[PDB]
Amino acid sequence: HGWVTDPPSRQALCASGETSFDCGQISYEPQSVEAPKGATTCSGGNEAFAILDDNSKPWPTTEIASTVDLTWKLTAPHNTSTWEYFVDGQLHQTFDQKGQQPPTSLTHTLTDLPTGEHTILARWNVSNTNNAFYNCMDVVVS
Ligand SMILES: [O-][O-]
Ligand SMILES: [Cu+2]
Repeated sequence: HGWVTDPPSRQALCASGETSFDCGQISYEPQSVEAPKGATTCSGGNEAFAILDDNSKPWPTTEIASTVDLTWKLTAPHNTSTWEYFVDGQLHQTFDQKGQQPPTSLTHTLTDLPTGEHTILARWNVSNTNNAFYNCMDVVVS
């Protein structure tokens, strides 16, 4: 269990009261967006958190540079295979944790992000279950 706090993920914005709409249950447990491996959606297909896939909502965006430090908060630091970062659904960078336990505060540096409005999907793959955690971040790169 864990989520991306900076730049804030969709679930982080719900939990921080930064959205102008009610997100429902996700606002109380941003760490819990768990679903089977292999998805490329913001909820991972976890039906309890389908609001995270709704692009019609006025999701806030964060202004960032083309190289950015991204920070996770993990409440339960499961042994991890990879952290995968997608930009608009296409794989951009992978970090290999080698099946080890990560720190509960973890920062990764993404580079060469395209300019303009994009959605980054961070997929955290757990090495000893069939689940991943899914975090979308809406950003404007300049
Ligand atoms: O706890 O996954
Ligand atoms: Cu967990």
